[PDB]
Amino acid sequence: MRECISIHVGQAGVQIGNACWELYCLEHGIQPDGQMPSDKTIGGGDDSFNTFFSETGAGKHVPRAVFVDLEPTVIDEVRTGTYRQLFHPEQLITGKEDAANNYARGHYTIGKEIIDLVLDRIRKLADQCTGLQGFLVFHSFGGGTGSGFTSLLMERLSVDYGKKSKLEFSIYPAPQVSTAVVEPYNSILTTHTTLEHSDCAFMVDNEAIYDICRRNLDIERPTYTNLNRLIGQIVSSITASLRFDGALNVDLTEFQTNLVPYPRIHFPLATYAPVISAEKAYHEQLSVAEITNACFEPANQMVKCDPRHGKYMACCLLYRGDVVPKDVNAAIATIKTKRTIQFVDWCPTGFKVGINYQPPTVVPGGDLAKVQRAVCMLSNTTAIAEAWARLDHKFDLMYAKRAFVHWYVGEGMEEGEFSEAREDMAALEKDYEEVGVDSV
Amino acid sequence: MRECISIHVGQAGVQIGNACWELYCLEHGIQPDGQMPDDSFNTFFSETGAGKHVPRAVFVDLEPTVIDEVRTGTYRQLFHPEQLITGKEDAANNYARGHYTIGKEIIDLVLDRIRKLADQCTGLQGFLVFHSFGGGTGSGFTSLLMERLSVDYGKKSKLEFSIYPAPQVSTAVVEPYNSILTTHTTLEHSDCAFMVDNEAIYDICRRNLDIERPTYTNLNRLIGQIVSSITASLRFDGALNVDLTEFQTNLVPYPRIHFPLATYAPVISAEKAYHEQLSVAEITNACFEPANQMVKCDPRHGKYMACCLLYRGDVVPKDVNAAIATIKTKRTIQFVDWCPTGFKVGINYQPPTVVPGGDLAKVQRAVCMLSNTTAIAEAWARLDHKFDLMYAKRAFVHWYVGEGMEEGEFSEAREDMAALEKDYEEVGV
Amino acid sequence: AAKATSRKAHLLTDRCGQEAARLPLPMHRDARAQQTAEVVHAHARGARLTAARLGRAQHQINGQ
Amino acid sequence: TMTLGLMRGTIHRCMKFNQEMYVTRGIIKGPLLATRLAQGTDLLTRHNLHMEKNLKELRTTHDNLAWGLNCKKIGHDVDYDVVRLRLRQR
Amino acid sequence: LQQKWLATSLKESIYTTSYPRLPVCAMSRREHAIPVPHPRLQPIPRF
Amino acid sequence: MREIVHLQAGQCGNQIGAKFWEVISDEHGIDPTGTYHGDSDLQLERINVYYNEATGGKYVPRAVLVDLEPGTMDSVRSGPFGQIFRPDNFVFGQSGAGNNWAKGHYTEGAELVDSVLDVVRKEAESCDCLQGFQLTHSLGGGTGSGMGTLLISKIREEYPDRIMNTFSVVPSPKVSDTVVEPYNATLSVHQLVENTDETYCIDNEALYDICFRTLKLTTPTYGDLNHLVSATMSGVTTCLRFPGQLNADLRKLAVNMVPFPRLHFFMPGFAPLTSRGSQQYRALTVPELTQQMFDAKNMMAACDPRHGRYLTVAAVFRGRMSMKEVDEQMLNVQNKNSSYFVEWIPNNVKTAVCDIPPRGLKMSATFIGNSTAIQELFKRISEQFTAMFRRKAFLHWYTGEGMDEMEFTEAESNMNDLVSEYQQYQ
Repeated sequence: MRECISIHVGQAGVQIGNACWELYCLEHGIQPDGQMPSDKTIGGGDDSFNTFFSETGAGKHVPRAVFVDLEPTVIDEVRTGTYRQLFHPEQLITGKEDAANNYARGHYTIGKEIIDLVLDRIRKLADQCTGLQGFLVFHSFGGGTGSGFTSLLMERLSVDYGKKSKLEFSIYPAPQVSTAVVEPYNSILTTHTTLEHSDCAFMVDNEAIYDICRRNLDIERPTYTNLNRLIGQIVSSITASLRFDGALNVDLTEFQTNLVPYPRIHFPLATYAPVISAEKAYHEQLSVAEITNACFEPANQMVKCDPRHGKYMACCLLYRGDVVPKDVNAAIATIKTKRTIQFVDWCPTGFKVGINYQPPTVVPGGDLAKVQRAVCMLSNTTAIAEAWARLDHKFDLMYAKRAFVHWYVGEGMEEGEFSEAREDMAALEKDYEEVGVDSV
Repeated sequence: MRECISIHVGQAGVQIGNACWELYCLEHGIQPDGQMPDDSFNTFFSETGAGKHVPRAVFVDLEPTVIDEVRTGTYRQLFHPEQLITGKEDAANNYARGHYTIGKEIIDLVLDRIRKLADQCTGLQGFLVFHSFGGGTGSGFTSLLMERLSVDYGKKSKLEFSIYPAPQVSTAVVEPYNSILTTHTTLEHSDCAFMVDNEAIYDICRRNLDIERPTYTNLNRLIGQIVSSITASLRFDGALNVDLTEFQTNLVPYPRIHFPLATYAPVISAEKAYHEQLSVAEITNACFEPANQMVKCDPRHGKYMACCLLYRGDVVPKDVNAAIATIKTKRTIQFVDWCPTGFKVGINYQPPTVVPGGDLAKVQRAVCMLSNTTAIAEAWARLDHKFDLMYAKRAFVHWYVGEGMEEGEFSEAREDMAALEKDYEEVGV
Repeated sequence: AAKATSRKAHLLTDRCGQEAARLPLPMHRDARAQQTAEVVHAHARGARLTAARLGRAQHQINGQ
Repeated sequence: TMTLGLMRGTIHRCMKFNQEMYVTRGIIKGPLLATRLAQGTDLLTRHNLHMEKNLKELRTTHDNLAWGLNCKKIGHDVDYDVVRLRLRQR
Repeated sequence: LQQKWLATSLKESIYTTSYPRLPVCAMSRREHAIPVPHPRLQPIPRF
Repeated sequence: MREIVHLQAGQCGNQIGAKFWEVISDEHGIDPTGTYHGDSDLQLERINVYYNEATGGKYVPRAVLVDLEPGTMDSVRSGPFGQIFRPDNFVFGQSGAGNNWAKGHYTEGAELVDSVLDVVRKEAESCDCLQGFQLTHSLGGGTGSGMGTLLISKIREEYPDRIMNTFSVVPSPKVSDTVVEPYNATLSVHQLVENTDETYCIDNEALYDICFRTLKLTTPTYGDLNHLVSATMSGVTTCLRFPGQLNADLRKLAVNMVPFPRLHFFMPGFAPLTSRGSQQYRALTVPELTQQMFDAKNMMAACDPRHGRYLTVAAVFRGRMSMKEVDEQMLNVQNKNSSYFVEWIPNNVKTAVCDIPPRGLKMSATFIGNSTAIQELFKRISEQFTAMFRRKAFLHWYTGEGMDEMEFTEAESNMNDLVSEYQQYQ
C-alpha cells in the first residue's frame, strides 16, 4: 500500500543494488531463497515488507526492483551470486555492448534498444502496487549508461506517469580524484535532466565517503563495498518511516514539502551521523545530542562542500531507535543558539523531525557497530554553487581546445549541447545565490 | 558539575600529567584499568553506562616518543585514544617553529577536542594549563593556544602553572628567547600564573627529605601535591571552602600582576616526620622561612602583597588563628601598606593521600601558600640581564626569522618587559 | 626587463604593506557599557532629586 | 642574488604583516563573542581581501622569480661545462 | 651494604619502573565526602 | 615516521660505513641475515629511522655507499656484515680520481652523480617524514672529497629544508697520508661552508692520541678507530630511537649550535673510555663522565681550546640518571674554568636525557662543541697551501682537468676571511 519501486542504472547502480538489497533481507527476515521463516516481526505490523517485497505463489517474496546495465559482466555476478533466487529473471536487464564513457551512445544510439524493454517491466511493477509513493533512482553521472540512458529514462518517465514522485541519489564526480578523463563532458550534459525531470536529488562523491571510512571507521584501505554499505544506511533511514511503527512518521511527500521551497531548487545534502566502529562504540555513549550535532560537522558530510559558506534553507531530521520526542526537541534548541549555523532570513522555523522506533540493523561481514540511536539529515544550502563551479572549472578548460568532441558528434549528438547545457547550468549556478541573498 | 579540564603541554606536560593523574586515581577510588573495585570524581572523571571513568585531560606534544610511552605502559586503558595529541616532528628549542609553522597544524585538532569535553561539562569551572617556557611546544604552541583560547571563551577561567627556568642552572642555551617572548602573549592571556624552578625543588628533596639523587619523578610528585590543594575544596567537604574563582580574586590586584608563588609546608621524610610533632604552627613556620620555597628568590628584598592559605585534615580554626597572629608581628616578614589584612583561608576535611613509591608520610596537616610579592622583579631582571647580554651580538636570531616569523618581535618583547619591570615598584611602593 | 618587472611588483607589495579607528578595537564593549551606565546613574540621581523634593512635599502634605 | 634578497625582504615582511592581520580578525571575533562594530568588521573584510589579493600576487611573483633563477643557473653551469670541455680539447 | 654490593631491569624506561600498578588495597577511602545516595542540588530545570 | 637516509663516499666512506652499521646492528639486535633476535621491544619501536622493511622480518638499511672503483666495495660486500646491504645501493665507477679534486668533481665525478641522484630520490621518497641525511667522507681523497662535495651541492637544491650533516675527515696536521692532500682539502672547505647545516670534524691522530693514552693499546687498528667514531655517530641520534625524560634529535642540537650559518664547526668527544685492565677500578658515576669531556685529551679534533673560547657546548646523556647530579656539574663547570666561555650568551650547555644505556654499559655522554678552536685548524691548511701554490706545485693536475687558477685563488680569500670572521669572539 505504501510501495516504493527502486530503479538502479549502471554498474554503480547494480553494485549498489547488491548492498541495498542485502540490508533489506536482514531488516525483514528474508532468507536469500526468498522465504521468511517467522510471520511476526519484532517492531512492525506484519506487512512491513510491502514497500520493497511482494508476495508470490510459493510463499516467496520478490523485490520491486529493476536493475539496468548496457553490459553483461556485472549483472551475471548477480545471477550466479548468493541472491540468484531472490530476483525475478527479467528484473535484471543487460545489453550487449556498453556506451563507453559517452553521452550520445547511451542517449541516442545505444540507449534506444533498452528504452523499450525496460518500460515493459516498469509498467508491470507499477501496476501491481496500488499505492506507489514514488520511484527511486541510483545512477552515476560519469558513465555511459548512468548518464546517457538515465537522462533518456527520466525523459520518458515524465510523460508516462506525469507528476509522480521520482528521486535520484546520484554519484557526482569527485573534485580531486575522478577515475576518468571525459567524465566532465558527461557530467555537465546530464545536469539539465536532473533539473527539469527530477523531483529531489542528492549527491555523493566517493572521495568524500573515503574520508569517513578511513577516519571515523578504522578501515584503512576500504573498497567500493565499504562505501556501498553507507549509502544503504541513508536510503533505509529515509524509508524506515514507511515500514516500521513510530511516534512521528514522515512520508516521501513530507520530504518535498518541507525542504523544496522552489521547484528549481531540489539539491540537498545527505549526512548520516553515528558512523563509528565497535572498538570506539565501547567508549562513548550515543545520546541524541551526540548524534544530532555531528551532522552539522562539515567533516562528516557526503559531498565535498562546506555549509559555513552557505545559508541553510531547510532541514529534515530523521531519528531511529531509542529516541524520545522529549530529547529530540531538547537538542534542536541548542543548535539555534550557536552562530556557526546560520539560516536564511526568510525561513524562521526551518525544521522537520521524524521518529522511528526500530534500531538500524547490522550486517555480517559488515563494518559498523550495533547502536541504539542514529540520525539521517538532509539540509539544502547555498553551498552547492561551489560544487557546480568546480566543473565549469574543468568543462571550459577542456572544451576551449575542442578536445574530445569528435566522439560525440558522429554518434548522433548535435553541437548545440556543448554551448547550451553549460549555460543551462549557468542560470542554476546564478539562481542559488539570489534565493539566498538578504532582503531589501 | 565541578569540572576542571586540565591542559598539559609538552615533555613537561606529560611527565607532569603522568604524576598528577596518578594521584587522582588513588585520591578517588580508581583502578588503573579505569573501573572501581562518594562522587568526588565528577570534577575530573566522566561516566559511561559501564562504570568507566575517563579523565577530562589533554596531553599535547610535538614529539611521539613521550606520549607513545604513556599509551604503552601501566595506565593505558585509562586514557582515551584521542585525548593525547602528538605531532610528527618537534619544534626543537624555538619559538616560530612552535608558534607559526609547526604549531598551526596542531592548533586545529586540539580545539576540536577541547570543544568536545567542554560541551560535556555543564558547570565547567575553568581550564588549567601547565607547560614549560623551555621548549618548543610548551612555549611556542602554548602561547598560540591561548591566543586562540580567548576568542572561543572570553572571560572563562584559565590558570597558568609554568616551569620557569632556574636562575643558576638551565638545560639549554637559546631558552631565554622562548622564555622572554612567551610573556608578551601570556600577559593578556593568563588569569593567574604560578611559578616553580627545578633547582629549588632539587635542594628541597635532598635537604627536607633524605632522598638524594632523584629524578624528575621525585620532583613531579611535589608539583602534583600543589595541585591537589588547589582543587581541594571542590571535591571534598570543608569548614570553609575555596573555589577556582577565588584565587585570582584575592591574589591579582592588577591585571598585569598575576604572579603568585607556591610553597608546600610539611616536606619531611617518611621517618623524620614520624618522630616530631607537626602542629599547625609548625607547618606555617615552614612556608615563611626562605629556605623552603618553590622558587630561588628570597622575599626579604620583597613585600608580600596578597596571600592565600589552604589546609587539610586535622585542623581546628582556633590553632589556625593562633599562629597567624604571630607571623603578622615578626619583622622578618613585612607587607606593603596598601593591603590592610592580606589573607584568605580555606579548610578541607580530607587529609592528603600517600603515594606508594613517593617520599612523604601519612600526615594530618598541610599548607599550600600562594604569596605573590615584589621579589619576582629579581626574576625578570636575570632573564633580561642574560637576554641583552646575548641580543647584542645577534647570537641566535637567524633560527627564528626564517620560520614564518619577522624580526620585530624581539625588539618589542624586551620593551614589553621594560614596562612590566617598571610596573613592579610603582605597585611595590 | 623581467627582473625590473619583479622589482616594481615587490615595490607595490611594500606600498600595500605600509598602507596596512574605523575598525572596532579588540576590547571596547567594556568602555561603551561603562559610559552608558554612567549616563544611567546620572538620570538616576536626577530622578532621585525629583522624588526627594516629592517626599518633602509628601511630609508637608501629611502634616496638612 | 640581488633579486633573491629582494624576494627575502618582501616575503618575510608579508608573512609578519598578514600574521598580524589574522591576529586582528581574531580580535574582531573576540570583541564579537554594535552596528558600528559590524561596520569595523566589514572594514576588516575589505582590508584582508586586498591582503589576499596581495598574497596571491607575491606567490606568483616569487614563482616567476625562482623559475628565472633555475633558467639562469641552467645556462651558467651549461657554459661552465662548455669551458671545461674546451680546456679538455686544448 | 651487601644488598647494595651484590645486585632484568637494565632495559627499563623510567615510566615502567617509577609508574607500576599499585596494589588493590592502597586506594583511598573517602571518609569525608558528601554522600551521593541523595542526589545533589543541581539545576534540573533545563530552562 | 622519522627517517635518516645515509650517505657514504669512498675508502674512508666504506671502512667507516662498515663499522657504523655494525654498532647500530648490535644496538637494535640485527644479525647478518637481516632478522631480529633481540630481547626486549624497545629494540623494535623506532627502528624505522635507519632500517627499511622487506619480506618477513628483514631490515635492510637506508644506506648510500659510493666509490669510483669497486676494489673498496668488493671488501665490504665480502665482510661478515656484507649480506645486510641491498646490492643495488653500492655505486661504483671504473677509473677513480685518486687524490685529485677535479677528476672526481667534473670529469669522473660529475658523470657519476646522475645515478647517485637516482638512488637518493628512490629512497628519500620512500620515507614518510625524512629528518635529513648524514654524510661521512674524507677531505683527502678524490672520491668523497670531490664528488661527495658535488652531491652536497646538488642535494641541497632539490630538498632545501631537510638536514645535512657531515662527519668529515679534515687533514691530520702533523703526519699526513698524501702530499697533495692540502689541495683536495682546501677546495672542499669553501664548497662545504655554504651547503652544509652542521659539521663535525674527525681527525685520525685525534683518535691516535686517545687509544694510545686512554685505552692503553699497542695494536690500534682502524677497526678499533672506526668504533671510536661510530660510538659518537650513534650517540647523536639516540633520543629519536629511545625515549627519556628530556629528548633531542639532529634538528634540536644544531638549533642551539649554529648562531650564524658560517658557524657550525664542532669537535666531538666520548665519556666512558678506560683500559681493559683499568676497567673495574673506577666507579661509573656522573662526575666521572664530565671530568673527562672538558679535559684536553678526549676530543676528536686535533685542536686544543685553551687558546680559544667554547662558544657553545652541547651534551647528550645516556643511562637512567641525568637529572640533579648532572645539574650540579654543568653548574660547576660553568663556574670553575670561568675564562673558557664568552660573555654574550646567557648559558651554553644544552642537555638531553636518553634512559637506555649502550649494550654492556651502564652510563655514557657525548660532546658536540662549537668552538673558536677550528680557526686554528683551517690555518694549517692555508699555511701549507701558500707554501705550495707560490711555486705552482702539482698544478698541471688541475688546469688540464678544466679548472682554472682563479678558482684556486678564490678558495684562499673565502677561507682566510672565515678565520678572520671567527677571530673576534676570542
